[PDB]
Amino acid sequence: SKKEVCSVAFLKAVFAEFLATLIFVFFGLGSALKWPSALPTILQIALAFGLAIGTLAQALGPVSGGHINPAITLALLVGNQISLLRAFFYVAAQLVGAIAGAGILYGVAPLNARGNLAVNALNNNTTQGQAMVVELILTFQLALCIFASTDSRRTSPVGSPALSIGLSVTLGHLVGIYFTGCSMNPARSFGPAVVMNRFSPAHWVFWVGPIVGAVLAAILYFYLLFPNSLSLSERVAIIKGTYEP
Amino acid sequence: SKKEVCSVAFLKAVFAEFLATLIFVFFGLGSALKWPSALPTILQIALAFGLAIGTLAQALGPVSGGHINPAITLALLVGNQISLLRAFFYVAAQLVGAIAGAGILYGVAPLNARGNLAVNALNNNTTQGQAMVVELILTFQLALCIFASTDSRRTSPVGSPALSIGLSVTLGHLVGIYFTGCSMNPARSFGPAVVMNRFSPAHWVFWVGPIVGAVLAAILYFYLLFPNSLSLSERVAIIKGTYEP
Amino acid sequence: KEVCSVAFLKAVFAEFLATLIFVFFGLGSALKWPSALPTILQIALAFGLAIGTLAQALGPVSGGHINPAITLALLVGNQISLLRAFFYVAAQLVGAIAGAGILYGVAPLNARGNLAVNALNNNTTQGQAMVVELILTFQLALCIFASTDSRRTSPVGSPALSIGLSVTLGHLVGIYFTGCSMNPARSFGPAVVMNRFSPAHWVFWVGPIVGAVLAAILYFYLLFPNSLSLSERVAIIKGTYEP
Amino acid sequence: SKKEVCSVAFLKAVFAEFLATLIFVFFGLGSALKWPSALPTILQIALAFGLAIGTLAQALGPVSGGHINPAITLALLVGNQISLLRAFFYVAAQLVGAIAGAGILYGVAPLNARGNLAVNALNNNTTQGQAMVVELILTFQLALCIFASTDSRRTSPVGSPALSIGLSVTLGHLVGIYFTGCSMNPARSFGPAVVMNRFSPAHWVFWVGPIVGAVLAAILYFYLLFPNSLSLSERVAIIKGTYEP
Ligand SMILES: CCCCCCCCCCCCCC(=O)OC[C@@H](COP(=O)(O)OC[C@@H](N)C(=O)O)OC(=O)CCCCC
Repeated sequence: SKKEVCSVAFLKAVFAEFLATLIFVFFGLGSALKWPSALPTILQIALAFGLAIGTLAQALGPVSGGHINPAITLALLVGNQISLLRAFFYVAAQLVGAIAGAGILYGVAPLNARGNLAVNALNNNTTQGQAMVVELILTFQLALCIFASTDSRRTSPVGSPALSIGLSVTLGHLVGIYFTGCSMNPARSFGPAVVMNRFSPAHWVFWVGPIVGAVLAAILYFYLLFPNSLSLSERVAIIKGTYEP
Repeated sequence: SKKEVCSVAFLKAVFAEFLATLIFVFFGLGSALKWPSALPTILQIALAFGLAIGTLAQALGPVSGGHINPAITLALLVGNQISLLRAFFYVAAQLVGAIAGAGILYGVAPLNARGNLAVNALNNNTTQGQAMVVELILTFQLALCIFASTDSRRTSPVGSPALSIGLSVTLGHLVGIYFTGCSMNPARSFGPAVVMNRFSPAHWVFWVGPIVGAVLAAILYFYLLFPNSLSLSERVAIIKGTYEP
Repeated sequence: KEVCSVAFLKAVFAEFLATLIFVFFGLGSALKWPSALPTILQIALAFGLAIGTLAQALGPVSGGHINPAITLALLVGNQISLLRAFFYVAAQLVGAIAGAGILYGVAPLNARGNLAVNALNNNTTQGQAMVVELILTFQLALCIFASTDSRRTSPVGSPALSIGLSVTLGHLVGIYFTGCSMNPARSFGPAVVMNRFSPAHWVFWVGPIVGAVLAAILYFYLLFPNSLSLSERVAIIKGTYEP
Repeated sequence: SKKEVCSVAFLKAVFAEFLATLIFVFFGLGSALKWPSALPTILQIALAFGLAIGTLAQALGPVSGGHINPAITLALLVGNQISLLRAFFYVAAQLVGAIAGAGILYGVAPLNARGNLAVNALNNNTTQGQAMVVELILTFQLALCIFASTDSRRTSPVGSPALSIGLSVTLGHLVGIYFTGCSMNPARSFGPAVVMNRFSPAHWVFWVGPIVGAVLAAILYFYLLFPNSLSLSERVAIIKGTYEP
């Protein structure tokens, strides 16, 4: 744990997530601004967020896990895949990341296109609870795809974990956008909300629905469909980050 | 088979065939809703349906084979690929899943969006028989792609079965939406048709079209082009669930 | 020899069958549906995805040419035999006719129009069009040849999807000039089905074939040649090369 | 090095780079013309430019490395793993094919759609600095993904390096077009310019932004994240072109 956190490997892994979430938020928000020029369409926006995740999973996945999402990091914590300290620093990183990325976009978009910087937001004729359950489901399917696409034990041809995973997030947007703007990711939500100093009463849903959805997926997969056999000592070791590097 | 049906893995498989179809119908109908906000276009809808199955195939395929469609399950039966009891259970789980999927969406979509909850629906301009033959074609190429994509034997690079298969679905909507709203799957149709007690006519088309095209592709793939060498009796054994290779 | 084989007979039926479905999907996806006129990207992905799928699905039976221009190219590149090429191109053409027909008999009157036949940009001359078609079919073919080279050591990802998106790419430019053929069978099929042969039709044979053949010679002779010996190359053509 | 510059393969590679850039400029420019017949939309264009690279990468990458972009060539020079001279002819070949490809479209494009020939051009609401940061960031993610997808030491599944790389350029277009019309490639910007005699006052952006972001991605990836054991001065044998005989 002191050994874990005090790796260059770890320092790198923490940096990869910051920079990944930075780049991810830049691109995702940037693609959804109401460019007067040409106003982004549902499909355009959904493939933009997804290709962002596919591209960063591919490019930086090797360095950290390519989590780029506090809900999937907390989930992976629940599923006994990472140490407590990895989860914590990752979430920080993703949140700091999300804010810097939103930061740079604010900085470079014309007055014209800045709008409210693509903050998530309800349909208005959509209720909070609804929002809440839609987001649970959007995130649930993503996590599942994620756990399945990176399981070292998987026997069937995996294809491209990166593109399956990114296109899974475009699928999420293809419905999510109509309910909430589509969060699926507490950091994607936090970022614009900070930077701009815009927080809606519903903002909590963008934290709750994603995390609960991911964690439900983590409990289903890792402990119901494909549990492994380790000792409580080894389980403990994971959480205390002692099990191994 | 007593030992087959009662096994824990089977109980997972049936759960997964249920879980998927539900999630698939959720995203499927949900992306197809006449959102006043921005009407889904046709590429929009097709990509959402394709990436749901692709996603789902990646995620729960290693659990059940991830049929997520009666036509295909039925066709793997006929092709001597699965046991009669995995076939009945798979179909039942699918039909119920689709119902719950239409069910959660119904309760989640705003009244302005709900509409007829994306039920299939032959175009006034087209004969049933007309409809019947395109849903035949549409599920024929899906079936072929699936079998080809998921065969043990195949020596040529398969790439991504899940993404290949997913985009097979998408392709099918690019033509299919124009005649029937693209069925290619008895449960996707039966689902919404149930949550709304408004089945409509030609619905049979949505059963026999897909199932026939599926079955035809089994015939050709498994008995015409790439037959197996299973014993005359070995076949009965896969029918009963006692086969062991 | 070949022909007289259940292997070669299955192949050819594969090419017939694949072209059918390919043509059905391509054309019906390009018809003028009044509820929603098929857009350019929409159309490009229907053609692209059809080939992606058919090659994934039927590719192991035949090699999935689904294109007389490719087949001839392979011949020229010494990758297939003379009879192989004869019978396939044969099959593709009739398979395409078949596919246009099934669609013609199935599309609603208000949709049928055209029937998605290839057709020149009006402000485009046949020579202009000839070069574009050349080019469109050139990139596609070397996508094919590189993606099905057994000597390839670089990870090939998905040859099927790479090749399908290759088609898609051709449409995104090509549709604006010629409606994008890239495939004489594709253009031949609806034309037979609805008489109406264009005065530019030759473009739709010559352009795609020349461009593919150019790519065949580039890749198999200039880029990635084999050792195959004079007499052993001729056995390639006579459909008796083992090795 | 006369060792490699005089090789028949160097020859083939220098030439493929020419051929690939040519075809890539033909297609990207060609897709993005206004075309009154049907104005190309943003995603339409994002996909065209992307599938062009993913295609050409697949086709011609084993011949040359398929850089098709002076910014990524120079970055590969910066991060080591190509020689100075390979870099010179590659960048020379890219600029000539770009011009070569822009010319052939000019020759082929009908009057009412030619324009312009799809030159890059700042948003008038966009600051040259602003546009530069954006281009920096756009090529940075692309260059990062390229390096990650072509690293021989990579262990986790790479999926399709060609289609990832391809979808990465598509990603960068879905934001970049609204800003600079999306360069990410000095050669794409240079080609049409030469042919139309249009060097916008902000031309510098299309080179320096893309080349910085690239080099930056190459420094991080090669020298910080995934450093190679060797070192030392067999690095100058890299530069000199005489390494690993
Ligand atoms: C609307 C427009 C949107 C466009 C969507 C575009 C998305 C298209 C998706 C294409 C991605 C295809 C990915 C794709 O084709 O990936 C294919 C796999 C090949 O698997 P494998 O046998 O090498 O790995 C071992 C395997 N048995 C296992 O199980 O691990 O990629 C790899 O992992 C390596 C590639 C090397 C090839 C020699």
